[PDB]
Amino acid sequence: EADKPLRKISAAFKKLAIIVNSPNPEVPVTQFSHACSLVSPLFGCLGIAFKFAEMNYVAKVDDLVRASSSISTLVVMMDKDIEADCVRKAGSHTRNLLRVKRGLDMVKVLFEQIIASEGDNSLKDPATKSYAQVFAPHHGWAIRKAVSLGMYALPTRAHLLNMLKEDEAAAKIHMQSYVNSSAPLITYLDNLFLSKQLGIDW
Ligand SMILES: CCCCCCCCCCCCC/C=C/[C@@H](O)[C@H](COP(=O)(O)O)NC(=O)CCCCCCCCCCC
Ligand SMILES: CCCCCCCCCCCCC/C=C/[C@@H](O)[C@H](COP(=O)(O)O)NC(=O)CCCCCCCCCCC
Repeated sequence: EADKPLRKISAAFKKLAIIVNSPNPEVPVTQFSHACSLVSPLFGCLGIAFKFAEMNYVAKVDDLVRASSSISTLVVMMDKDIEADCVRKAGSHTRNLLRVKRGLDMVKVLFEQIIASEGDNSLKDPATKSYAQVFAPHHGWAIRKAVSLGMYALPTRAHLLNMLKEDEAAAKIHMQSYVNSSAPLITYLDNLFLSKQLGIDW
């Protein structure tokens, strides 16, 4: 109890889904960055092959955590970056947010594909399909090929759930929860970008 990462995730993101759906939504950077850090333990359930993905995501979340001590909300964070004209500058808060947002969407589609792929001990199909939908349009060739290689170093479905410390029943519940919770959040984040004419495809 409390060594169950899927449950720390579902709880944290259900709070954010309430904030985002309520009127006049103000998403705190502390609260947002914390929930994003709760995804990081999902790496280290994967092989050593995905340590390049783990470092990149964690580094970006660390930045958002570091930003959370000076910046009030996510909106304020983006506004400050527009005003400093560094939105697309490498390592900026807003740019990291966009990549992190894709990371959340990646987890979402993966959970969706995993739940569907029940009766198959291979994570090859869910992982491949989900990466193709979320990250393939944004990653260069070398990154995409390195990823397809790392797909062979993936654990089995049973072993993933074992390391996540859940049986099939509980896992499918807390995964479906995140999928439900993250959807309005991803939409909210997408809209922050679109409503400010920043785009989301860069
Ligand atoms: C269980 C199935 C796992 C499928 C494989 C997971 C897919 C993650 C592959 C991402 C490779 C990260 C290397 C790419 C780095 C950069 O090119 C970009 C842009 O960075 P910038 O130049 O702006 O500094 N980084 C990203 O797009 C961040 C993506 C990391 C988020 C990964 C989420 C993994 C989802 C959960 C996996 C436990
Ligand atoms: C070390 C790996 C050895 C395998 C080499 C054989 C693989 C066949 C490569 C087929 C050609 C790849 C198609 C080219 C895609 C281009 O769009 C990209 C540039 O766009 P972006 O990456 O941003 O999507 N091509 C590249 O970035 C380089 C293509 C790699 C070609 C083989 C690399 C081997 C280099 C050997 C150097 C001594």
